[PDB]
Amino acid sequence: TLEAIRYSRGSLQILDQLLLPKQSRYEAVGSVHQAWEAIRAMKVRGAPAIALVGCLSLAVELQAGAGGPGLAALVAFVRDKLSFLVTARPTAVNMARAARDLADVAAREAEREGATEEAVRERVICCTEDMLEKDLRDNRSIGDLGARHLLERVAPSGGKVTVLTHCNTGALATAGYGTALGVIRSLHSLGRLEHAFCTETRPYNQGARLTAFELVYEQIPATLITDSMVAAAMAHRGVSAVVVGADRVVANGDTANKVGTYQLAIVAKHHGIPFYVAAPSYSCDLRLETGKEIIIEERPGQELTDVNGVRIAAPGIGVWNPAFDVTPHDLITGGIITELGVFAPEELRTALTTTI
Amino acid sequence: TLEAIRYSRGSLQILDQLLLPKQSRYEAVGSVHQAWEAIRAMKVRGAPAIALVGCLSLAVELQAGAGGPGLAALVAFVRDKLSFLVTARPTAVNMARAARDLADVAAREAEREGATEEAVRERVICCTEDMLEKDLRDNRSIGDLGARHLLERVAPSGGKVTVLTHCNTGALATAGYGTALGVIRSLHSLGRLEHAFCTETRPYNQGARLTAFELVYEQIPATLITDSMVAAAMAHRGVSAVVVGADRVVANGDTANKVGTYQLAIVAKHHGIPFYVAAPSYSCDLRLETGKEIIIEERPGQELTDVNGVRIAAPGIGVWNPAFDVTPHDLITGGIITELGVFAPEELRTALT
Repeated sequence: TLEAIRYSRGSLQILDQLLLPKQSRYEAVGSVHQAWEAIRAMKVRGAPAIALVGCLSLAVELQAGAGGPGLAALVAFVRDKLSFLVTARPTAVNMARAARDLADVAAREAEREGATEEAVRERVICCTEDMLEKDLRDNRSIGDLGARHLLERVAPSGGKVTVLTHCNTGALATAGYGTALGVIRSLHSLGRLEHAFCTETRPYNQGARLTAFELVYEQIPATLITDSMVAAAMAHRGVSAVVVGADRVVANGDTANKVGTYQLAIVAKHHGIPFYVAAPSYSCDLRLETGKEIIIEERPGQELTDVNGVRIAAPGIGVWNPAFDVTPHDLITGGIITELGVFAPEELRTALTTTI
Repeated sequence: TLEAIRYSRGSLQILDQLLLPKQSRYEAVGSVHQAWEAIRAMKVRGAPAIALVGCLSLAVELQAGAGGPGLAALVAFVRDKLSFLVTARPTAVNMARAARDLADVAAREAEREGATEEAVRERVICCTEDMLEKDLRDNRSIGDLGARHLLERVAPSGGKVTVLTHCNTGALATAGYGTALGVIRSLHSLGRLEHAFCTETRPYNQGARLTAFELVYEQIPATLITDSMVAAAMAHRGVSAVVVGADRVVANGDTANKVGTYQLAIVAKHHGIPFYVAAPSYSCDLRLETGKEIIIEERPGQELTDVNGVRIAAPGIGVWNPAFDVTPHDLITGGIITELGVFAPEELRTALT
């Protein structure tokens, strides 16, 4: 029920992430330009969420009659709005991919027999609204499919589970419901969740800031720990499964995700508890054969040394601040949870491209 | 070297840890009471250093002729100030043990035929001076023997090594030179240190605050990382060994240390690099046979949720904040480095009785 995106016809609202977690508050999004500025100010987080907010902000404009008149004028209007949206945060592909589809829909709904302005307007809007529902439904599917598979692996005879997660993959990283946190929501709904542990996820602290917030909001029994306590928690706090999200899963299942994920997979193996990656198919990059081919983005060292504008670390120390690490697929012992199902790493490539 | 404690006869200064790592201010100490305040104010950190700072403040006063009159009074004076010092931060026993023998030293030489006021004074002052030197030499030995063992294990053909460490075990945790950081200092002096990685060590950040400070200070080539980056560093940044300190090593070698240590050991094993625990013999507790007997401290949740007086974590979230975890001895693949040198866990009980 936590919504980072609120949408109805003619009406788009977004939860302002900058104010979290002290305050939860929405901002009305009236125009494509407003969306662009919100995305850039980091009010909207998560590539799927960024894409939807931009596309829905176009749908809000169109519903108000913006664009046109004519068809070429309207299609041109749509294309310039979409292309402008792609410039907001090009750090990820979701917006660009959604922009093509909508541009194609509007062109594939600008070149028919007896084509007309109102038809283009309504159909572009409807696809955008279909995008939203599909993404929400797929997230729920990840949650339910992943929850079932995890339960069958860890407590098939009934009996609850204690899940540990990393970074933020919830409503605050997605259109809604989430991926790995979606699995936790689904387990809670089934009444099969004993407890959820979440790590701080240094240095950007999204587990402490956002995942903690989501868990408290949903009143899911939960505990925050430091990244350094993961091993202790598995040994002493009865952790029975690990579920994380993914920034990128490559063709063999190697998973780039927020740094510390690789470490989590190692410690889970040591304690013989299954490790799951939850990722929609559109987070799976079948071009790359292995994790070797991934460039690990490194971010500025001040983002590690400083918190809230105050330097914590000693002056002059060198810093290594990779944003992500890569988990080799042989440590993904639970499986890869997609909207299409749960797959062993070696199965992923063929499964995603030959099943619906 | 970096000195948290600067002492010469009649003069004691301590590095004010509260102001680290921005500033280095040395605070002169002319009294046992002054010491007591500094220990309670947490200007002094590390059990050995706390014990030495106390005993040495007594020594500055004994050098000051504080103590009178006779001999029986001086012994009485000494016994009192040591009892006083114990009340500062009893959380660490190093002071208690220090007091009990410094008292017993003051006793035997008081019982000595023809015992005199001056002789028993100098002898007490000299004793505390000897404790300082011994502790420094023992740390140097941990570092030197540890470093040598590590080089033979990891780089027998020569070649430099990259060491990863956790929390703070250096001059800012000890009398000087340090234990795990001592090994890094020794590797560096030998020109065999490629690089040192130190973890932030959440939630008290001793790695980011203090260990990074010491490494920069001694111009040791070093990089700070978060605790969650340890695995990535091992796989991609050529870490060739781990060396950590210890709060308590028990008879079978099971080691209680700053939470995350157990995690480092697991991650080291995964990457097939040796894991060392550096521990002076007085950090070894033979009264307990295994880590199952260790009762883990949980500190308040606020000290995890908040940084710098400002809450980071989402309001209302439950918190688990154990101070320590326990590393099983069979993950101590490097060895346990005492001032006597490096032992496999199985050898430790025999070696220390």
